[PDB]
Amino acid sequence: RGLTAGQQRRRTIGRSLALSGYVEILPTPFLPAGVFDLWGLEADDSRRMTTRVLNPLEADRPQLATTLLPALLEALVRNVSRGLVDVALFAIAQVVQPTEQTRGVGLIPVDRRPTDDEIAMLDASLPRQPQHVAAVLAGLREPRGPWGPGRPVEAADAFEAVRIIARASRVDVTLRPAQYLPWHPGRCAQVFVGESSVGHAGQLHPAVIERSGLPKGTCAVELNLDAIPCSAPLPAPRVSPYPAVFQDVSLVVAADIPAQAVADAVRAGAGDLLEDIALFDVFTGPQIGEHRKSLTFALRFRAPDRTLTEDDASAARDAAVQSAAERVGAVLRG
Amino acid sequence: SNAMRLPYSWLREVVAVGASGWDVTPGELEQTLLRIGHEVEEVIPLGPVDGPVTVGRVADIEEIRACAVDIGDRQYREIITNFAVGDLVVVALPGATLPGGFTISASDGMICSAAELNLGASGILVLPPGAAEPGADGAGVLGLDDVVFHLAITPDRGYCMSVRGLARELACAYDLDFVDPASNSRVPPLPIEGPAWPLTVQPETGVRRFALRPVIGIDPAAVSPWWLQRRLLLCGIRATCPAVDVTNYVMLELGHPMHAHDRNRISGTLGVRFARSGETAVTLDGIERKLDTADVLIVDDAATAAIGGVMGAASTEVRADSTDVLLEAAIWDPAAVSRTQRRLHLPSEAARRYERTVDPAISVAALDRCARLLADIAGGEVSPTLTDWRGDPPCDDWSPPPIRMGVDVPDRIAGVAYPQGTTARRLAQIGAVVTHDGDTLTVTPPSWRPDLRQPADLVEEVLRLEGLEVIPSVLPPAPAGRGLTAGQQRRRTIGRSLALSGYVEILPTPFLPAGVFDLWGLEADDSRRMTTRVLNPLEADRPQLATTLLPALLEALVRNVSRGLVDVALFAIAQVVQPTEQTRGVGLIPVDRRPTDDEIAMLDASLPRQPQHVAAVLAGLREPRGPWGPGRPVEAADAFEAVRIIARASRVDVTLRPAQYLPWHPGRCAQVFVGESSVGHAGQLHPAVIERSGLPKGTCAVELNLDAIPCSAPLPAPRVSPYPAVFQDVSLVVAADIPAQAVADAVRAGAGDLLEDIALFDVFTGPQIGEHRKSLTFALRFRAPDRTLTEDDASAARDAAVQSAAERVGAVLRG
Amino acid sequence: TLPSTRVPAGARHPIIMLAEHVADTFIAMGWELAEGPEVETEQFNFDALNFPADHPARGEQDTFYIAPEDSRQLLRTHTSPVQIRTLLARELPVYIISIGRTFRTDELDATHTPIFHQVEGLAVDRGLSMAHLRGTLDAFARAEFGPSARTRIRPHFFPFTEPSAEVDVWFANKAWVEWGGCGMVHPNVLRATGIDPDLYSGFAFGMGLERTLQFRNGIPDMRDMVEGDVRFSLPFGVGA
Amino acid sequence: TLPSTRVPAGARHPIIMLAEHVADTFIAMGWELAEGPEVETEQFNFDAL
RNA sequence: GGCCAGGUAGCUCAGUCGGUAUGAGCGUCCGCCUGAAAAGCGGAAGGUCGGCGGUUCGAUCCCGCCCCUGGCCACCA
Ligand SMILES: CS(=O)(=O)NCCNc1ccccc1
Ligand SMILES: [Mg+2]
Ligand SMILES: [Mg+2]
Ligand code: NA
Repeated sequence: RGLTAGQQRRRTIGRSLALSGYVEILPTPFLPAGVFDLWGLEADDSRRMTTRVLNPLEADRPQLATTLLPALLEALVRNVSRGLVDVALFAIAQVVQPTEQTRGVGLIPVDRRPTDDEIAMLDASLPRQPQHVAAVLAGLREPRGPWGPGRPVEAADAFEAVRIIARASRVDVTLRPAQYLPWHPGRCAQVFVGESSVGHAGQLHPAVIERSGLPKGTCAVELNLDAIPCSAPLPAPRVSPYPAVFQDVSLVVAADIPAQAVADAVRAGAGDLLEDIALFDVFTGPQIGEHRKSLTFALRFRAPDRTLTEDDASAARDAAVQSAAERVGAVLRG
Repeated sequence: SNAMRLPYSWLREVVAVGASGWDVTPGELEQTLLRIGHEVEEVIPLGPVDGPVTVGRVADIEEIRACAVDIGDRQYREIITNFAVGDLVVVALPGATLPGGFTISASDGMICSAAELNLGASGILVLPPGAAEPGADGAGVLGLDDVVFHLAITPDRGYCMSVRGLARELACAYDLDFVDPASNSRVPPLPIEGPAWPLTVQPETGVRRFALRPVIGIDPAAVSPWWLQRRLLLCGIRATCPAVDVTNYVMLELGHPMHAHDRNRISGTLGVRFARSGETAVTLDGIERKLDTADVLIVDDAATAAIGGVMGAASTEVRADSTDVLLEAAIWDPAAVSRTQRRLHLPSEAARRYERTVDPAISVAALDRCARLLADIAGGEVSPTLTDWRGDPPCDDWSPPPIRMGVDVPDRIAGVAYPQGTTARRLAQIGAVVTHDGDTLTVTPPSWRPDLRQPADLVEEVLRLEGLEVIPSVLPPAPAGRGLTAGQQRRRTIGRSLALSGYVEILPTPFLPAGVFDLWGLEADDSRRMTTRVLNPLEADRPQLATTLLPALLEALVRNVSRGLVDVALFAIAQVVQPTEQTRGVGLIPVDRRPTDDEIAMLDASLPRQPQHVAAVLAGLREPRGPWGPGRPVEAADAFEAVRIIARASRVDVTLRPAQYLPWHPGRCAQVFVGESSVGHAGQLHPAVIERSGLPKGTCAVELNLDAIPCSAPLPAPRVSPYPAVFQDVSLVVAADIPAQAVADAVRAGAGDLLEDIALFDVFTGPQIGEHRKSLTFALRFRAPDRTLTEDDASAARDAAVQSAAERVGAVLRG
Repeated sequence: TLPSTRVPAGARHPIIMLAEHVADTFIAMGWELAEGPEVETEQFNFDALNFPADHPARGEQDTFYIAPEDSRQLLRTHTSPVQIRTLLARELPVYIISIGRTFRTDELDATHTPIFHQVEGLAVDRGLSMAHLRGTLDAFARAEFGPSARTRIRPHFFPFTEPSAEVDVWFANKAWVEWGGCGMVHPNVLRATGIDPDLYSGFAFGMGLERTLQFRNGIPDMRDMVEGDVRFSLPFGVGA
Repeated sequence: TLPSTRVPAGARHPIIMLAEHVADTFIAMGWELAEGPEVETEQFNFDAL
């Protein structure tokens, strides 16, 4: 039957991240000594529930990895400490997340096949080992050259790494603000496939960067691939031969309102005529009140069976503005 | 022309002779025909009607007409153009609902036609005198409970172009006893008391049999009975007169097309010969035809009588006053009929059956069937004379050669252990003689099955009658394959890389736009102009095949831009057609053997060069706008980067060099090289080409020849040095024409193995730098594999790079 | 939640992706891929495929012919000549599929296209039966239409096969749908390639990709599948 | 000839690519690819073997 | 193959039997407007009216074949 859907997706994710500038490493399961103390995690953090090795090659590294970031950050330090300060790494491997203390199973006689209940018991006594994809970035994201001085790594680069993985998996994700160490609590997005959390991404916390000897502004992302369902979409696009109508709408919202929520509100009210929407301006000048921001979206309307008029398009735009007013309290720019 | 229509009642009638009481659901018969290999196109029921739809006789017409009609029981109703007084017509009295909701009401009704009655195709329906008493039920007289089957007969089953063939097929599928309607053992055949008409046949013309028998003294006022006219209409043939209706009816019944001539308009001996060049013949339809030297004709001492197996002429055409009829039953060459009927566009009911072969053994039997049927309905006298030309020497056995195959061969091919005797029973069921000799059968197919030539043909007969459903689904043992080739794998990598970089793949059309090279402004001797032409293109202004993929991509680019999508990046991976000579084909190679390698190489050499290219086009914004900024428009360097993307996907190194090559901008065009071989071009298109092609401004394009790029399998073995590096920058001033890569190469040549990396990050012109010169600043990273470097150690390698750049590109250290 | 994609991803064509998925299906069953020229000689396009000399498909109405007239050079009406070349060039046994561009005379509308891509399979070995053909078709149908997919074959006619059959497919995602044609390789084709019909048997099959993608995804207008409009390719994702 | 790669291509790990090539080799011969946990019971790592 | 209806702006379509297609909707451009936009308002650009020819000072509109468009009639031993 060939490759499974999960094995095929694992390749597509690797090809996509590598073509986007990331370098794959082979992460080691043995966590660094006191890595969770540097991260400042609470004593009840689920990542601290680790499986420990009785006879490790280094007595200060007995615990198995519940997350891929400590191994990636270790390879990130190795590259930066040796002259390669503009680096983007990624890894696709499993973690070891025990749900209980180390519980063994007695010897089953090997003169027979183990029963299906005995096979299930051996699996339950093992720690959960889901497959994760993770990545770290530091230094310049885009190098300098005859075009300009390049661009440093920012949190949006880690957010784009999520969407690269999402497109490779052919799933739709949403990013929501969250507080989750070791990330920067003001630059940390929680990734959702539907309403199920699959990981986090963004810039790392500056205190974690200081205590770990990391480069300033280091960003990271870790997703649970087993939590992302394998999708097999069968699109049926219908290309309309009729011209489009281009309009822009400028909305003023509170500063805390996510730009995606404004776009979702605009999309919900515009209806089926809305072919494409794109944010291209965020303005917080003096004519905009404090703790508020102006957002301007480029709208593209097109009917499947007729040529529209500006009044037809403005009806969908005004309906979008009303939806934005009801859902995020937007005010038409004036 | 491939259809075959017949009503179910006629088909059941022939089957019921051997299988009394046979009758199946029309849906069940549809599944049986499908299961044995007959594709049905439509199953059309007749009618339906209800209420007062009766048959009546015209009383008298008062003319647009107005006539009273005896609707039976001495009742008269008046309704208000090819009928006189006394004709039996079908009326739709008030209260009736015709097919399609058409309800008739008060003119005391409506005169019905075969159209709205859902019975045929034309005026009004006229029943022959004596068809039905005025006042009978219209549905029962017209037989609207019948069902017409429309079948698409494959060209290997010409014997199924008749009721005889399909009835035999159903008897095979239902394991029924079959009475062939073309046999002698129903009524004894007609007497043979001498020649019927003198004829001469040129043996080199392909005729296998030519029979004649006259019918003398028929009633010219006689009309075909209703049961014969009705069956003709349901099969798609319109009635005319008894002499013609029987020739078409027998053609449908037995599959042997018949033709009726007027015996009083035949002058002398009939002659079958090839047509002379420029010879004409006024056919039966009154249309003059131009004939070819490869066309068979029937002529006498005066004019031409018929086009062999296609259509008869008007010279001997049966007319309304004909009383002496000479019936023709001939077997023409299928290839000669096919060539003739297609040259002058005459898909005749006789021609379609003749090109699919006709059973030669039934020529006299169908002739006697036709002659006796004509005299019965027209009151004629069947002459006991018969001419039966059967080749020279006269052939008396029309059986194909015997075929030998193992008794279990169908079992092996099907993968099913059929019960014993299955093969011999099925082959005898379809009409073949089967004899045994150990485990080997010797099968002689019947004369109406020329398609049965070798054991494979016999296997199909056994399997299709047993049903393909019984064949199990067994996955074969997989061979130990090698997977994808390097080139096939590489085309996936290129497609994945370009798609992830923002390019959208299209399927390019090989038909170039009209005058695309004139829009590009190419010279007359450009190799891309030497195209391959198509003789029958869907657009006459686009006959040439594609020597380059860009015209197809640019056509899709214009389509996207013209519909609101102005920021487009497209690509395509497909072959081109590049001839090195005029269109030259090789002669026919005998198909009864394997062609030698010299013939195979001769076939490949006669074909134009067809290498696989990869190409791409760009327009509008390369990078879209957003909260990050205003975006970036497409520029020439984006096409150069597309080259680098394809090169990294191919794991080969490329070098770009300035070049002048239309349709590219001469100052913004690069020629791509792998080693020292040219593999394509890339850059921005010429502004004159863009203006003349209706392209967006600044359009860029790439096209590479994948077959010119060699496959590579590098085995890198890098050694990571644990020692620190040394960072230094160098600024070199060169002439403006010196490529930046040539300077970087010269720096890398002098720096030696200490140089770990070099990157250009500044191209500076301006007042400090002289005219037609430029300053380049490279970022250097030195690292030793076994030691830590000092600043002087790196400067020595840097100075060696400066000296290398000085003697290779004339660089001067920036001061 | 701000947009972060500075370089929006593109899209490989759905027909190319479907062709790749079909290829991977047969590679996983030990088969291999072969290519051939789109401008083919009439020898390999009709003559070696047991087409009679007066066949209607040899005419100028149903086949793109290369000018001038009677040049015995044309655009291929199927990918079958690719398998004739493989049969001549490779040693037995042969298990190949060919996925290439095919040229027919049909006008471009909502359900037809003159330029379409089809997949053809060819297996020639010792003791290949119709059961092996049916087994391969069922694995082909399951990989493209789901685990509940199954094929149905009805007798038909093709010049290069004997017995011949048309393949119908059943998929529950929305009844039987006409899919393609198949059959045992005609013995005349084997002798035209130097293969003994008494020692080697074989089967072949052929399905169009545009046809398969149409009723599988419910695409209304097939003109959107060949005209290269970006709005049609992008919804199918990148395809890496 | 100026540099045009604003976003430098990365690299998948060679061991991963070698594994992918080995996997494609056997899959081309009808084989299939299986998976398993790195933390395994002693019953399956030793006793069953 | 004898009669029609049709090919008209970037898209989708109206409309004229001779000097202006005062072409529509949408697409493109400028101004007022906005930090920059869009709408709104006020200005514009762009068609050689399917090709090659034949009549006129003048032809998308008037006779002659073709590119390729869906439809009738006619022909159908
Ligand atoms: C609608 S079709 O063009 O795709 N028909 C496919 C027929 N080709 C074929 C190929 C091998 C064996 C049998 C048939
Ligand atoms: Mg069919
Ligand atoms: Mg047969
Ligand atoms: Na440049």
